[PDB]
This record gives sequence, structure tokens and C-alpha cells, in this order.
Amino acid sequence: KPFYVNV
Amino acid sequence: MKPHPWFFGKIPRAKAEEMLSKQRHDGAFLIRESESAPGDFSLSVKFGNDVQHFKVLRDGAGKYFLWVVKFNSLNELVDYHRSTSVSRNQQIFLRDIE
Repeated sequence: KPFYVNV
Repeated sequence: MKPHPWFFGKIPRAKAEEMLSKQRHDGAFLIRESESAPGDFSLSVKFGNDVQHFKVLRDGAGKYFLWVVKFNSLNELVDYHRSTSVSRNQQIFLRDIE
């Protein structure tokens, strides 16, 4: 899945 | 007033990556509407030769935030991050696209 630096 | 130069609407994560890797300055950014999570906003920023994505969070009181400081609008979150790093380990200060 897409990833986020803050999650 | 003038529209904001940082709102791109619903563009693919890949397209944001594409256009941002072509920017010359660190901090170059754009706000987009997440295609993976409808109703969510994503902040894409360039740093060095890298491009990172941040999810704009919203809490129980309806406020926006990246880490701990909360705001009432995307406008204020963005403006606040022009002088406060968007990352906990790199100093990435938002700067308008060019």
C-alpha cells in the first residue's frame, strides 16, 4: 500500500 | 487575492513524484487529494534528489496536523511549515513550486 513518512 | 500555487487537486502519487523530481529547490511541494484514501490530503515535498509523501492527519476536534501541532485549515498548516521542518529527521521547510 502507499506509505507516508508520518504514518 | 490570488489562488494558491500549491493545490493540485486529485493527481496520482506518481505524477506528483514526477513533477517534483524536476524542481530545483529543496522544499518544493504541492498538496493533492489522495486517490488511495478519499477525503484525505497528501503533502508531497522534494528534498535532495528524493521526494517524500506526508499524510495530512485530522483529529477528533476536526483539526489538521502532521506530527503534533494542530491547525484549522490546510492554509495554516502549510504556512506554518514554511519555517518549521515537515520531517523529524531532515530539515525540510516548505517552499512554493517553480
